[PDB]
Amino acid sequence: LDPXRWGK
Amino acid sequence: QLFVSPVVFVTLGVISLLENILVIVAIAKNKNLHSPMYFFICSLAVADMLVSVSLGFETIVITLLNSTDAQSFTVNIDNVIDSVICASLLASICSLLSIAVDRYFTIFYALQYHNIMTVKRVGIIISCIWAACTVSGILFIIYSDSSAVIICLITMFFTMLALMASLYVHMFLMARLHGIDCSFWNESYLTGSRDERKKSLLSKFGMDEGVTFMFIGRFDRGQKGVDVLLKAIEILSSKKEFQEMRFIIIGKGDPELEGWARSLEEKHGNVKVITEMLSREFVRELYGSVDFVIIPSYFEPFGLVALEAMCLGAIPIASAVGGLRDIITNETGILVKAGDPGELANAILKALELSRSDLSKFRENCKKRAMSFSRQGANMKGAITLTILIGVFVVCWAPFFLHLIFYISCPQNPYCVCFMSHFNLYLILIMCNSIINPLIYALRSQELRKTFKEIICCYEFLEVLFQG
Ligand SMILES: [Ca+2]
Repeated sequence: LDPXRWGK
Repeated sequence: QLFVSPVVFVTLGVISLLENILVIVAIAKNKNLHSPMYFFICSLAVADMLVSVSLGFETIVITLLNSTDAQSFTVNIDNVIDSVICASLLASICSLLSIAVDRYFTIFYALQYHNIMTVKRVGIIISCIWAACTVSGILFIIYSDSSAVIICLITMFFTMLALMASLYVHMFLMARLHGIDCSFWNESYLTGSRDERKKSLLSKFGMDEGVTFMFIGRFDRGQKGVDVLLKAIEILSSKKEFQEMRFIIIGKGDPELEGWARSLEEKHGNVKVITEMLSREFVRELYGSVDFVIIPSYFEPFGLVALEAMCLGAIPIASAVGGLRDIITNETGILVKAGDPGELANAILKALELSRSDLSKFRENCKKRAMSFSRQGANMKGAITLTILIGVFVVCWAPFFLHLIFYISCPQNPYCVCFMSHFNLYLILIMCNSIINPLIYALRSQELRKTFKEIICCYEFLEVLFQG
């Protein structure tokens, strides 16, 4: 569960 | 990872919330905005708020499980939020491209495009766009780990970039190569009636009164097409209808081509040749005196040469090539195959028979058609509005999409990660797209600004009866 997607 | 306060996400999501409902309420409540373009703007406003609301909802959610502390509920609510964002982003692009398709057809085929795009038709297209976007958005988030999905999203950004680059060189760089100058090409610079100027013009060259066809350009072989017109005159010269025609050929260039032209000037009598380049003011008077202008170009990217003639009632006889094909319609001129002297000469015969009626309505169609291509007209201003909207979209999403490129091309590179570590900055920039866009509609639409003022007065009354 991250803000937006592909942030990691 | 650069940290941004979750209040910033919730705040901007609220500002984007109230802004975009105002946009949707205004277009819905104003019958003066019930056009296909504003309907596509309405769908862009919906995709705008759904992105900002989901991002603000996501930060509110994430903060909640930072206090409770199931893993299956996270993945479910994450895939749902991200799918709404992905679907709205795809709809954000489809709506922008739909405005572009709207602008292209409202400029070149205005009367036609208005007939197919009924109030029904916009409904099915907008619904079909959101149906395919919601389906693709769910499929994209499911395979958010596939290199095909990330490349697909990247490719759609590069197309919007290439489209913004195309519109910028057209409406700004070359705004001046195809733009009609209405301050100069005006009927108000003429005096008297048309036959008054035409009779005075034909008398200046010592010629009898007849249907006047005029050519102006360069004397070359395989470009402007003066060789086609000279062959067309030779064809018509043997016919009995040639005596009712008058030809004014103006141009300098190929010395053997003007020697051709000057030879027919000496052979007939109803042909006048001017081998010098006349001033643009004389060309303006000739456009308001002659009956038809012949533009037999082999290659004509811009129909500006036609627009200037149709401004002064001159009916163009041009080749269906490049800009002439897009400018001239059946109601505003005659088109012919390029390089065909026989097909050309038949158009002068058609224009001769056409001149036996009252051409005043024909000339008014030409003036009205060329008028709609002015930079100050509602058509050009819409394309400038579309260019502003796409430029805002490209600038706001560019950092996120460069981050996506780095994600698959250099995720281990020690300064792709430096750019990738500022992901939160690119997120709030995405939400700024849904905040700037309503401001863009306001300063670009005079009618939408009026409905906005009617709501702040009703909102000033939405508190009087509320508290009393
Ligand atoms: Ca997420």
